[PDB]
Amino acid sequence: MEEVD
Amino acid sequence: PDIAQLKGLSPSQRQAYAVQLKNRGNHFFTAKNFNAIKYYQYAIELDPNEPVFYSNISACYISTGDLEKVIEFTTKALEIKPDHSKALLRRASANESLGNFTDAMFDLSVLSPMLERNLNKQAMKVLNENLSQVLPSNTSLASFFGIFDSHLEVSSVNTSSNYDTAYALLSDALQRLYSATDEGYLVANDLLTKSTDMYHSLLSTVDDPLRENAALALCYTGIFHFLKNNLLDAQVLLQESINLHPTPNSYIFLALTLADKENSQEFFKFFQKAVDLNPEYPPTYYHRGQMYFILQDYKNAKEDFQKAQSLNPENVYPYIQLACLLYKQGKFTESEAFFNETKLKFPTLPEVPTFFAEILTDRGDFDTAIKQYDIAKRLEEVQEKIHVGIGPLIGKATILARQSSQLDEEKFNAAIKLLTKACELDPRSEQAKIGLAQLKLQMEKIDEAIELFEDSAILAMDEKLQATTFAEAAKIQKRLRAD
Ligand SMILES: [Cl-]
Ligand SMILES: [Mg+2]
Repeated sequence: MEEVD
Repeated sequence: PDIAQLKGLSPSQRQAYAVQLKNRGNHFFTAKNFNAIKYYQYAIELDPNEPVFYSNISACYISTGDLEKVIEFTTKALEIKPDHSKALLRRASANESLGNFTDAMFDLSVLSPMLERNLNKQAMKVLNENLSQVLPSNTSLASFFGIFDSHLEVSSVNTSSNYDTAYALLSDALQRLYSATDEGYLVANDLLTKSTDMYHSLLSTVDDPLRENAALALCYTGIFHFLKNNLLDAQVLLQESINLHPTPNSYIFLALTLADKENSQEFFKFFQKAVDLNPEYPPTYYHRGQMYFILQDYKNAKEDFQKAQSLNPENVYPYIQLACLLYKQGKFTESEAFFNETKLKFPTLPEVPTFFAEILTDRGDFDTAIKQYDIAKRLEEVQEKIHVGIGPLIGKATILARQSSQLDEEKFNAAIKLLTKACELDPRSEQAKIGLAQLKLQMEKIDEAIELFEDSAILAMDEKLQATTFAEAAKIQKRLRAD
């Protein structure tokens, strides 16, 4: 949820 | 990249670049080089219809603390795709940080401890924004004053001073208090305050009758403060009363004001002082018995209640407490027998079946409990003065509500009717309001529930917050259903 996609 | 030249490639090639620029942004984000943002913007220029680019930009602003930019970018992500999970949680997280707890709770609700944390923050924000002259319910006032001997209290006003111009007003205040009526408490509260103010003036040529009448005004205006939860105001007046003329009432009242769940040593020393001033005063023993009862010291509670009973055998409350102790000791039969013997002596008092109904309810004999509450309600209706007030309505409605949905629509409607009547008869009862509010909420009468929850919060610190919490949770449900 704290990671870029 | 020169975006000039890229924008003039094919749609396959322009999009391909987007995936490539996006990925460069991601490299920098992982390398904690957030100023990532530039590469995502590049991506947007080639593909502004991709919510990942906006959502990614907002992850950068989370990392650098630009909460307002987080809101702007997650909003852009969400205007393309309103169900994007990361955008919703990031936007809720930034709104919480900015103190927009309702907006946070809204997005967290749409996304589905986080909800609960923001609900609490919202309830404290609202409680702090909102926030006594307001009395407890007439039901609670009648119960509090039930142990005292009215004639004695009213006649304790001294008529023989040469200077006291407040004693007639004080007398009217006490007369009203001990009438045990809705109007009686409102007038007592008004006139005690006025008498105290006059006494403060008079105290400043004074004589001893005036000093004792002042102590009496101060003592009752003090306990009224305690009843309103103004504990410091109460202590100040009670101490002033003691400084003028010590009395058992002023010690009982000051002990109640300073009662302490940790150390009960001070409580009991005040009561020893009250006993010393008058070892023949029933309410001293009754109130000390109440505290031993609360501390579950049943042997000492019984001793004190028996002493109160032996000093004023015409008061129903010591008998009721003694019957309740038998039940707590693990002796129902003996408790039921004591209640029946008490009912023979006091066949018109609703206190007997009301307290007995509470024991029945605890035993799970709900049908017998409801019959006892029915009898209590009729006994109450026939009396001039308040004895148990709305207690039987609340008692019966609570049983019927729990029985209805454990939906029996007839019991549920009956409960609503009972709690609605209870609310009308005793408007300052938070118990009645909250009870009704929970049923209105079950019926999805949200607006009605909210108003009741909010009134109850006015009426109820932890209690104000609990009511505020119910009201704020219900406002979020309302907002959700509105969209
Ligand atoms: Cl004196
Ligand atoms: Mg009440």
